[PDB]
Amino acid sequence: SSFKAADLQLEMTQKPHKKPGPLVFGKTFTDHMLMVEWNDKGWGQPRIQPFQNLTLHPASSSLHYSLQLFEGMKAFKGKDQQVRLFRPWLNMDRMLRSAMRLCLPSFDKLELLECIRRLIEVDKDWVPDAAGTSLYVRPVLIGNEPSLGVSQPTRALLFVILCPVGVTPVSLLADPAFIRAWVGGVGNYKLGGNYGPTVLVQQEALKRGCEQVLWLYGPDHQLTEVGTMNIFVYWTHEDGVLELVTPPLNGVILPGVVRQSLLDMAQTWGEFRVVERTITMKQLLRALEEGRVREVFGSGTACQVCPVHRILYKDRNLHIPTMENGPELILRFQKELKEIQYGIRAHEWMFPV
Amino acid sequence: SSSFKAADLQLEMTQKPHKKPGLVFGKTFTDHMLMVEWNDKGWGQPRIQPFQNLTLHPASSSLHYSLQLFEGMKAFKGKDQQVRLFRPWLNMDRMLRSAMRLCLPSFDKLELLECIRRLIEVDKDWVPDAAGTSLYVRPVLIGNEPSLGVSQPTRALLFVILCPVGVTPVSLLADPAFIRAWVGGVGNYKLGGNYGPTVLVQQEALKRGCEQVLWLYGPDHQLTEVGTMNIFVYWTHEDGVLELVTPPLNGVILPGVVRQSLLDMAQTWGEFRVVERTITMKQLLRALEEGRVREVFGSGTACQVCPVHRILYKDRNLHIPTMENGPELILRFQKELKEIQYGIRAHEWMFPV
Ligand SMILES: CCCc1cc(=O)n2nc(CC(=O)N3CCCC3)c(C#N)c2[nH]1
Ligand SMILES: CCCc1cc(=O)n2nc(CC(=O)N3CCCC3)c(C#N)c2[nH]1
Ligand SMILES: *Cc1c(COP(=O)(O)O)cnc(C)c1O
Ligand SMILES: *Cc1c(COP(=O)(O)O)cnc(C)c1O
Ligand SMILES: [Cl-]
Ligand SMILES: [Cl-]
Repeated sequence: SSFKAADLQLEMTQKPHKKPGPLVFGKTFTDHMLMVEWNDKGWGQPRIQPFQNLTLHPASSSLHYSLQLFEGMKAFKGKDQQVRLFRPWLNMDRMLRSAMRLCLPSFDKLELLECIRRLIEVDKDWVPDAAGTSLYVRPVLIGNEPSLGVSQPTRALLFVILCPVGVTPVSLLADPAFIRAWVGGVGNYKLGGNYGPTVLVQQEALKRGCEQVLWLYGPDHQLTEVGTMNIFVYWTHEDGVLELVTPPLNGVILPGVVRQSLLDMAQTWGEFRVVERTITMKQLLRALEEGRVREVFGSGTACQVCPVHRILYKDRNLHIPTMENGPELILRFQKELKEIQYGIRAHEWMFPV
Repeated sequence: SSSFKAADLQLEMTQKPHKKPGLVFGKTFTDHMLMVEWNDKGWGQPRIQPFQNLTLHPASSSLHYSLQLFEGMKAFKGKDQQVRLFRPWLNMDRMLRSAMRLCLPSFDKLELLECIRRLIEVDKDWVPDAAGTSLYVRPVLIGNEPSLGVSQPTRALLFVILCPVGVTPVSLLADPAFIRAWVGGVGNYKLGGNYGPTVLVQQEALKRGCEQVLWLYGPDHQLTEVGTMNIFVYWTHEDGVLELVTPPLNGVILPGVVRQSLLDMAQTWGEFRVVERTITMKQLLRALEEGRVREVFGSGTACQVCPVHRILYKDRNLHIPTMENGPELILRFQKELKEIQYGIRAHEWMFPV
């Protein structure tokens, strides 16, 4: 059925690495990792063990047929020195959905969260407490069948590694030639296979003077995501109503935890209309011409909320007036999230470690 | 950047040769493997070494962001005990295109072929010679950056493993809800990410009483591929002309080596029209009602040519009269391929080891 946190085997490191004294995202790892193997017998006992290489059979289905998925969440240390995870239950939910989509074994969501709690507790001294710092948690589940048949694996590995990590607007390339995901595809799951093919496109954005990719979809050039983040637009819509809009969860949008949190927050304030609806380049162009756009930004765990100041759409260089509008909404979201995350105000959304 | 060279080959023979079999596809492996490492210093020296595990950093981009691609080709041992590869240059061409698509390092196609030649030569005794047997050759290129940033890797591994391997018609489920690939995507490259998402779809086909998936595309329900195989239809077309048709390479089709060979053979014969044209379910239904369909089949390395006798579409079973028609074209294809592959007829398609 599932591994249990009660059965956790703890193996402390004998070679602790020197902590940092900048923090480049996703390149510095803590002393320990979580590791749980699965096979015909079911799940093994979970272990917190020293950070170490994986040993994999050359035919492992994780490396041939991309039987792999991952999560990303953050732990924050408040002034009171208490470390708390941001809405981890949602990541656990999402990870399990990913596993079912790739025919990888299910596990108990609260059991994995506790194992992750235990892991972070072990490496708690790696959690930085400087302003705007955090610990990035990366769970991974891979198939590990030593067979070249494309099939449901009979073996799997679940592991978790940790990274300590340390508002500048960005430019985006919007070219309809590039496609991240399609309806009937798997772009709405956090699977490794969705990321590899984007590397070349990101290089092309850099080649054309932009920092990231604005992923367009469909004949009407829907704005779906920005880089690895969900996209939000704050504008006065064609009906004259002030609203926050983000694309709906219709197959091509990854259901971000930050995304859902911004919707929940804005919805709760009740000061302007908050909707999930498709957004087209055509609508954006008109809105920019009519001075109705206030702010455009991306949302996601690693970078949180990221303002957009420019979109290159074919040869048209479009100025996005996010920064000339405060950015009032971005700043308000960042302020409220910081209060919740760093335990300034106690909250339902934080899970203490 | 410059390639590894077959001249620089380091050989390390095994100490404990494993027992040969007296075979389920892709489960049994040979004694050696090829391994080449790439980094900021370029390609290292290729080496044939004993079959062994891969040791990878747990942040390896091969496991998080699917920086992985593979190839598949067969070696055949004729009665003269001579071993030959089938059109290996085409696999090398396709591997380099896949590599470029994932921003993985370029290499010299002739140099890699020579390394694989040397590898099979070292393991020549694993190549079985019984009727309908072959050695499956699985090259793989993976990213190996120990970083959670989605980026072009600065490290990579190319390895090759070998497997000895050993007309029954199949039924297909044709459900448009499942989409294998999209125009503008990566369905036309042999990347791991294209295969994982199909596992569940195949389970659903089995649940609905079908053996494999017929992958449909577009609002007009184009037949693109069958399972992991290209699709062919032999019929009298709407203009009353007998033809063999397969979908064109428009982006959603993997350019199969077997596919191209069947086109080449049928063109060489000059007995009927050979065309690359899209094929819709609407055309198939009409042709089936008018009795114009002779044979429907898949092509691919592992299974060669596979007849189809039934398709489940919109909850109704369509009988496909392939076996009723001989299947003459399928049998002729299989015989000519066999004669070429096992050396009965000399042919420039075969590459001696
Ligand atoms: C996939 C989850 C981890 C992760 C990897 C990675 O490379 N990035 N890169 C970004 C930045 C991004 O997508 N941007 C910056 C400006 C707008 C788009 C993020 C995030 N967040 C991220 N996450
Ligand atoms: C990915 C290349 C290796 C490979 C793996 C695998 O699982 N299969 N399965 C098939 C059979 C298939 O796709 N069928 C059988 C009936 C019609 C479709 C093949 C092949 N060829 C293959 N290859
Ligand atoms: C991870 C991710 C997001 C944002 O997800 P969060 O759960 O908010 O971090 C958005 N789009 C893509 C493609 C992603 O991989
Ligand atoms: C491997 C493959 C084929 C067939 O390719 P061959 O080179 O003929 O073996 C067809 N379709 C898909 C999706 C494949 O992966
Ligand atoms: Cl929550
Ligand atoms: Cl050839």
